[PDB]
Amino acid sequence: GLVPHMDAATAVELLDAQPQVWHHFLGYINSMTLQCALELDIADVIHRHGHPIPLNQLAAALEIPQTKAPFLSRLMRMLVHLGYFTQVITKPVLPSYWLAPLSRLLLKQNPYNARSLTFCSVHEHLVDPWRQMSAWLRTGKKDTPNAFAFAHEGKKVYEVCSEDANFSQLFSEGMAGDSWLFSRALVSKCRDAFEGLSSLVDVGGGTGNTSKVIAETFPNIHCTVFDLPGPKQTHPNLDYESGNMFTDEIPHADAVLFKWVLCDWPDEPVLKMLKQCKKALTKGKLMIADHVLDHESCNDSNSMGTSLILDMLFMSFLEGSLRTEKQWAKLFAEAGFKDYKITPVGGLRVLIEVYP
Amino acid sequence: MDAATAVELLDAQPQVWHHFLGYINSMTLQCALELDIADVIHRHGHPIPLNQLAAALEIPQTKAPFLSRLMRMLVHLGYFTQVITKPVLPSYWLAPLSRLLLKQNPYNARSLTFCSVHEHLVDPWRQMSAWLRTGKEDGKDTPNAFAFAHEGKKVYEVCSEDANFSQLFSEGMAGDSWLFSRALVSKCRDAFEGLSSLVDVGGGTGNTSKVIAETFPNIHCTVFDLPHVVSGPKQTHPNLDYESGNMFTDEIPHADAVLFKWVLCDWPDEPVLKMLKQCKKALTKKGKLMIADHVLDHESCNDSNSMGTSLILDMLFMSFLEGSLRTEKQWAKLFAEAGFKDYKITPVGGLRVLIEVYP
Ligand SMILES: COc1cc(/C=C/CO)ccc1O
Ligand SMILES: COc1cc(/C=C/CO)ccc1O
Repeated sequence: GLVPHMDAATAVELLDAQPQVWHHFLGYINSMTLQCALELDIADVIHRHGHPIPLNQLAAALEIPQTKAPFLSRLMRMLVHLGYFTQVITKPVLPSYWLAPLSRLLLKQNPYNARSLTFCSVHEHLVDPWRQMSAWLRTGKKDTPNAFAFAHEGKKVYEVCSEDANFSQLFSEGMAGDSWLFSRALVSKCRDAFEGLSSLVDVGGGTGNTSKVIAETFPNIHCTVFDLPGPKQTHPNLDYESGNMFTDEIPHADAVLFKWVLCDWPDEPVLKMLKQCKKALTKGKLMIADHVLDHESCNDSNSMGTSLILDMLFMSFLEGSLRTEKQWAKLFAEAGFKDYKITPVGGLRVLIEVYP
Repeated sequence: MDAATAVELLDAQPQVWHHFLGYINSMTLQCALELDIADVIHRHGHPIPLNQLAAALEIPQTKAPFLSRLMRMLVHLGYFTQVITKPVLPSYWLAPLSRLLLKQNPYNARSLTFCSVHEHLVDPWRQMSAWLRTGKEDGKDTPNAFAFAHEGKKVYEVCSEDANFSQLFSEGMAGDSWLFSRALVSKCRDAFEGLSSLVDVGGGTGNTSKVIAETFPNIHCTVFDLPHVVSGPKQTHPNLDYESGNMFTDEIPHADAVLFKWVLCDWPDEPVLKMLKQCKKALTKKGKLMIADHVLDHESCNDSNSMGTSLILDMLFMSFLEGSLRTEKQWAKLFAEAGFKDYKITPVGGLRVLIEVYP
């Protein structure tokens, strides 16, 4: 507890390095300010106004008392920096706010909005286990598959979802929203990968957002969503079968699609399932719509940072990871597949076609 | 919606993901500190293989693959490096940023990190929207979300109840002052010319005043802070001493210069103005006011990265303190209302500047 040389140049360098560290450890402030913006329906209230909205009118619409309007102003300034909104001053300080392009992803009226995924991701269920991550890392085989289970009395995310209907709904809605956008990019960027197919099984396809878009875009593909037992998407060439992809036989088709599924699981069950696909597809192909971590299409620093953040998220609450091409290729080889082709799609993700 | 628009939106989505997953940065860095990774690697003295690192951290070899993934994250963040040994089994070393993580360095950021990610500071954010919607007519309002989420208790009261949390905060401030003061006396040497005395209001355990006193032998430095803050180990020097009191309600010691380093940002305009008026009167009984703090819109912190961090601090302070990061306009207004006649801003670093304010 008692009190403990450096030249000025070094002191200044280190002083100027500190804010990078502050920015990292205060990262949760981004999470929480964005959540507030969603709780308050800020984007929707601004959109509804129809043109830039003055701070006082924004506060009134948000049921924020005028005494607290200066705090709202500061929250808005944060959200403007993050890229969601713009601000201007038309009175010679009352700003007026409008929408920036990134706010398209916040608007309730857009079926691709990220609201539910945001609420899910910042939920106590997903944040809290991180305070036991170090203890979990230090636990030998009191062990659990991940930090999430470690902090939930041994319960994996599937079990917690069955107990927490709200949390479960958020997760489901978040996946559906992503599928809305991803599928549309997929059928455009990878049109060639669907040519010549007459059937496809969408493993883990849920309410059918991915298959709906595939069926609409390629009218000769009979799509079957295969998943564990709201209303599901309707289309004449879209149907549904129930089953466990690990223990039940996957429906036969010209292509087996895994969209954001294999990343949830470790090598041993994935390999076992891939081998079963190998036996079944012999002759069709595997279609994996997921992350290839080191791929050229997502190798910029910002993209890599977000990929690694996802790898950490997945490490904490799922049983998988974001695999590199080398890791994928090793799984394909051991599963008996002979060839593969990667086509970039977007959103940190690609299509891998795998041939048996 | 056409394909081009769908792809554009798909490629924009990870920006939002990165925002809402910001707490992952907070928690992975906290893990690195809990596990003492920087010091373990430093003690090893050369790059350390993954298996040896797991052993050194008391992580079972069975969980080494998870450690590898945590390290990959931390390497991206810039704390560590992976030293390539072959054209698998990664070896890890230290990056320059890790200097701020090492326990042996008096300027390390460990305590501030632990303080900042603590439940006390994170949890009130889950009530921020409710607090923003609370009016002053139900008896439920509080000065900030922190108090709203702590049964009305401000951070000062929670610190008085939570000795560990309090110690983290104080150590955090001291570490920053160690660096900031050394930058201050170099980049703003002329600001100290001609002074015979200085009072460091909120100067804590004396890291700022110690450096001033050593660098400028004519300046008698007095740290003025709360009794409990100045009753323990602190910097000592023959021209440095400590006086105790409350800056809001007790008379601030007389000096040629009154210094506020990262203090006025904690408080709103009404008490700050009152205090500045008291200083104006004292400094013309001419002395000067010295404010070492953020000027939000200063050129030295205008880059996107710096502004992002400044706004994050502005949010942090909104949640648990009663202040903000002021713009030049806001500062200038305070100085005018307090009766000062001139000012000069000189950049120091760490998002902050020195404002000299003259009566
Ligand atoms: C629950 O939060 C998230 C989950 C995923 C999961 C993708 C595939 O299982 C991706 C991003 C998130 O923010
Ligand atoms: C408790 O966490 C923090 C507090 C401050 C306070 C500075 C002046 O009062 C600055 C940065 C932090 O991370």
